Amino acid sequence: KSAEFGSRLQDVIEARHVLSGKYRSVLTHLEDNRDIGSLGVAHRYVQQMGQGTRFVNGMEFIRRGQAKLVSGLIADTVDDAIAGNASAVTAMERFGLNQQLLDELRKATAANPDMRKWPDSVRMDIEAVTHNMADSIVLENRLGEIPAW
Amino acid sequence: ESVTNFKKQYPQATTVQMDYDPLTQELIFQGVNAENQLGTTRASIPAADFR
Amino acid sequence: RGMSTYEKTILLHEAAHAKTGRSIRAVESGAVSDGVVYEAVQRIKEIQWYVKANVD
Repeated sequence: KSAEFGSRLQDVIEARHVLSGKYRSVLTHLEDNRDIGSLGVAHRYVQQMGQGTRFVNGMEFIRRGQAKLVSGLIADTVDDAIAGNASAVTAMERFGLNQQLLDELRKATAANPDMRKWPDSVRMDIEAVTHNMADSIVLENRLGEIPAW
Repeated sequence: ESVTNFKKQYPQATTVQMDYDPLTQELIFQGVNAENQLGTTRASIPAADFR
Repeated sequence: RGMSTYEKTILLHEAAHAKTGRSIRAVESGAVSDGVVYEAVQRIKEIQWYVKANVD
C-alpha cells in the first residue's frame, strides 16, 4: 500500500528491469548455468512427490520463476545504491565496489538517464561485481532465510 | 566410529540415513524427518579409508 | 641425493601449490557440496573481493 515502496515491489514482481536493457547479463548468467538441484526445496520433497517425471518437469517452472525475482532484487538494490542511500553503498562494497567505479557510474548516469546499455569504459567491472553477488545469495538463501548483511 | 561422531556433532538428529555416490566414490550420511522429508545435516566419508 | 638441503625444501614449497588442483574442482562441479573445502574456497573468495574496495 505504501507509496514509498509499492511501486518498486511491483516492478520487482513484474520483471520490468531485467528482461531487457542494462541488467539482462545477470538473468542470462543465472538462467543457463544452473539446474533444479540448486533450489534446495528440490531435495526436501523428492520422496513425497512421486519421484517421476511430474517432479522434474514441474521443478523447471519454479526455477524460471525464482531466477527473475532474484535478478530483479539485485537490479533494484544497485540503482538504490547509485541513488545515494548510504546503507546500501556500505553493503555494495562487500563485493568489490570502490570510489573510482562509483564516481564514474554517477557521472555516466547523469549525462544520459536512458542507458540502453553501459559504456564500454566501465562495462567489464560493474558487470563482474553483480555476478559475484548473484552467486552468494543463492547459497545463503537456500533454506528461505534472510542473510545477515 | 562414524555413527558415533555423526550423532555427537548433531544431538538433535533422531534418525540417520545412508547413501552412496558412485561418481566420486563417496558415502553420505543425512538426518531424516517423518513424512519422507529430509533435514539439513549432512556428512561425507571417502570409501578408501572405510575399506 | 644429488641435491643440496636448500633446494629440496624449495621443492616442497612449490609443491604446496596443490591448491590449484583444488581451486579448479570448486569452480567446476566436481566437489559438489563437500564441506570444509567448499567453505574454504568461499571464504578465500570473500577475502579476494575485500582487498579491492578497501586497499580470479
